[PDB]
Amino acid sequence: TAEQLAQIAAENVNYKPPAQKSIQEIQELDKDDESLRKYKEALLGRVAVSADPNVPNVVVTRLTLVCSTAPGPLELDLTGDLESFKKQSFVLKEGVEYRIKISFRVNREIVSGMKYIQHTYRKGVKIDKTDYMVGSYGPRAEEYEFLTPMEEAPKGMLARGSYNIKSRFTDDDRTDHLSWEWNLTIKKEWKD
Amino acid sequence: MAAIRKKLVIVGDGACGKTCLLIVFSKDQFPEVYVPTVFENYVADIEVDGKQVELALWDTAGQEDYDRLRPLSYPDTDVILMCFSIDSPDSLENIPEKWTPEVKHFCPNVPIILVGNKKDLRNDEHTRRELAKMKQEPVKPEEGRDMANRIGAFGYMECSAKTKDGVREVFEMATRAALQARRGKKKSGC
Ligand SMILES: Nc1nc2c(ncn2[C@@H]2O[C@H](COP(=O)(O)OP(=O)(O)NP(=O)(O)O)[C@@H](O)[C@H]2O)c(=O)[nH]1
Ligand SMILES: *C/C=C(\C)CC/C=C(\C)CC/C=C(\C)CCC=C(C)C
Ligand SMILES: [Mg+2]
Repeated sequence: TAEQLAQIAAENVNYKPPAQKSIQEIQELDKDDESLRKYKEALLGRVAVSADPNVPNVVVTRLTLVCSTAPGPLELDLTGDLESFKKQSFVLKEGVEYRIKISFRVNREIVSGMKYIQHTYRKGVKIDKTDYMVGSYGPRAEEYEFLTPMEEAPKGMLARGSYNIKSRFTDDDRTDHLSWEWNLTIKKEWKD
Repeated sequence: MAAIRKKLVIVGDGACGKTCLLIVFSKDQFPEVYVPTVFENYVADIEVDGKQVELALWDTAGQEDYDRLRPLSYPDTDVILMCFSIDSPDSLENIPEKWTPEVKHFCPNVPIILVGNKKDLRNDEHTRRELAKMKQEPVKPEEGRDMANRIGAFGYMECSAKTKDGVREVFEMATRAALQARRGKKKSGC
């Protein structure tokens, strides 16, 4: 339908985030304890890093569809102009298994509880919320990969067509790292 | 020689025996003198259901001032050993207050196994009377059992690092649960 889009749509702790804390503040607690220093080094690790408040802490680079079948690789480059995703739509073949892979850089401090929330709409009716806990990471030069658990695209006569997506990243602090909309289209086959 | 490697992280209030369990699992000799706060991570070859399997083991700092540092090791994790001490009803109380919210938040569909540390203290007199000093008794196995049920763990295993009893068994359950693979994200969506 277009109406009963709202029935389909009807298919929808508390942890509390830590008091805020800086990496420098972290490195100074129990500075005496050699096992605890090493623990920090294993996680942070062997120092040294950037720190000028000016750069953002987290920068997300690409969101990529991993899926054996697929004939092209499918990617949103999120360094370029996010504005212009409103002007193109990606096909995803109905009924396929996929994972989503997110690359990002952490610069300066710990991201605590980074997640990716994704709202999916059709004919102005929100039909899915989804979020993947990407988790906690400390700053380093080399970027991070993160794969979501395996999922399958939907299928059937209804499921085929055009969806409107609002994605964002946030964390347990509510930092607004990134937001954008894009379009998706579900077809019998792949484009390429 | 080489093998599947599964990541295992161990959480729990402090004083619950996390570090000791790990030491004894590697070294085989319960600390004589000094206990480190955190044991360096390492890996253990372990053979379960006649399957060569490798287990990467991470000790953690359970104190609240590391509430932000600690979750750095959750990503990648295959299974979580959530610990309390049998000689501390206060630690068992903290399981659905602090630990499982944190773990179910940071590792959504990752299995958990409830680990009751220091069995040897259940029927140790000094212990029985120090708890009785504040109107408490040691934790009952049937109390731990339904905690496991309450938090939805893979199972409830209890042990004693000092006496070695049940330690071997603890990690085989962990492996068993790491080699398990069917979970999430419950049909959503759609
Ligand atoms: N009797 C007995 N004592 C134990 C056992 N395991 C640990 N302990 C003791 O209880 C104390 C807790 O030590 P520990 O193993 O460091 O636990 P922990 O959770 O790592 N503490 P922390 O968070 O500070 O690192 C130690 O002094 C140790 O001697 C056990 O099986 N039996
Ligand atoms: C019963 C539900 C119907 C008819 C439609 C539901 C279809 C959904 C929720 C598809 C949305 C999933 C997407 C956009 C995942 C793709 C993400 C990337 C390629 C990064
Ligand atoms: Mg410890």
